[PDB]
Amino acid sequence: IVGGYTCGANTVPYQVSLNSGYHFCGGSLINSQWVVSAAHCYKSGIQVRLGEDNINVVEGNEQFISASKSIVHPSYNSNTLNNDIMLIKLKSAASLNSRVASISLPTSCASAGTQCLISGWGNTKSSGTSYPDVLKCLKAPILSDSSCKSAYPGQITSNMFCAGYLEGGKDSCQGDSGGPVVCSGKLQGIVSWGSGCAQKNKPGVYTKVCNYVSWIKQTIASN
Amino acid sequence: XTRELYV
Ligand SMILES: [Ca+2]
Repeated sequence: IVGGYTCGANTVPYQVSLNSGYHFCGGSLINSQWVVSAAHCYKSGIQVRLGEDNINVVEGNEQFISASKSIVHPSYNSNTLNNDIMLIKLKSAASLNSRVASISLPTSCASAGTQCLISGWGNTKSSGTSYPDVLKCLKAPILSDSSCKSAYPGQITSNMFCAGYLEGGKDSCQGDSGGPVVCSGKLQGIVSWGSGCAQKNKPGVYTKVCNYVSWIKQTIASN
Repeated sequence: XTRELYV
C-alpha cells in the first residue's frame, strides 16, 4: 500500500496473508473455512495466515492453516485478467473471534464515489521497494467507469472497477493482490492490477466481487 | 501489471 497508514493490530480481522515461505498475496476470510483472493495469486503449497499484524513476528492471535484446495475461476484469463478471482478452502475451520472474523459478501454493487478501505502488506514505495512488517490501510473511493476506461482504454472489463486517486500518491501495489476492498462492511473488490503504483492518472484496478456472488455461493455449496 | 510477486 503506497501512501497509506498503519491499520493497528487486528483492526481488519478478515484480512489474511497467503504464505509460501514468505508473504505473497492477501485475501479475505468470508466464512470459517473459505477465503477469497485473486486468481493470479494461485500456486501450490499455500499456507493461509489469519490474525496477523506483524508478518515477521509471532505475536499471538495468529492461526496458520493449510489450504486444502484452491479454486481459480474456470474462466480466468491470464492475458486480460478478466475473472481474476479464486476461492481457497481451509484444511480446518478457523476459530472466529474478535481478532479473526469474516467479511460479508455484497448484495448489490457499489456506485462511484463510495468510500472503501483497502489493506495489505505490499510495497509502500512507488519508485523502489519497501515491504512493511505490519498491515497497512488506505481509504479510497470507487471511480466512475468513464474515468476508469479513460485511464485504461480497452483494458477494463465489466468485471473490473477502478478505485483510488488520479492525482497519484495513494494506491495498492505489489504484494497487495488478492486483498480486500471493503465498502460499508461489504467485500466489493479484490486487489488485482495497475500500471505501476500510485502513478498520476493510473488508478488501481480491482475485481468486481458483486458480479461473482452467485458463483461464490454455488461453488462453496458444492465443495 | 498484476500486484503479486511479481505477476
Ligand atoms: Ca505475526
